[PDB]
Amino acid sequence: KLPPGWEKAMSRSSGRVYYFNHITNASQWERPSGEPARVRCSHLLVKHSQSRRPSSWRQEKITRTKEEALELINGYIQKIKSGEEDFESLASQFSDCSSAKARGDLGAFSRGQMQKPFEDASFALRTGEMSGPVFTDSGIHIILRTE
Ligand SMILES: Nc1cccc2ncccc12
Ligand SMILES: Nc1cccc2ncccc12
Repeated sequence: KLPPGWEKAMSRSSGRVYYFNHITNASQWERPSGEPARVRCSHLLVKHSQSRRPSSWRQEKITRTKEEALELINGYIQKIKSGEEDFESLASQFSDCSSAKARGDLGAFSRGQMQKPFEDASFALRTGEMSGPVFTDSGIHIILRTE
């Protein structure tokens, strides 16, 4: 019935059904539509004080809490979904990964190369789809599958 990792849920505020993916943390109103050797993704990383390396090109010492980083991620997702901002623009300005300089593009990769929650979300995304918040040892990611 539902593509890999999708479940039905019910909105607390409106009562209408929606769909949630427990691998990508994506959520949407419409019923989801429905593996390759390699996928290509971009990402926006927000680091926090418990990141493996709590430092980035934006900040020599990253001090924000994980909960604060999640709030920032959620705000970026809202602006991307409304069209107020583009993913690529937010990645270049605010991603704590050096890949910010390439609008978040990481290039193409296979299974076994990236951290596992990132890998699993990337491969479960369909081409053009965006994840919700994905947690790794690096921080919290928004992932966009481009190929
Ligand atoms: N909602 C949350 C997000 C991220 C970290 C947290 N830590 C403690 C309690 C709640 C949290
Ligand atoms: N750290 C990085 C990882 C993957 C791709 C990148 N592209 C440009 C700059 C930094 C990158």
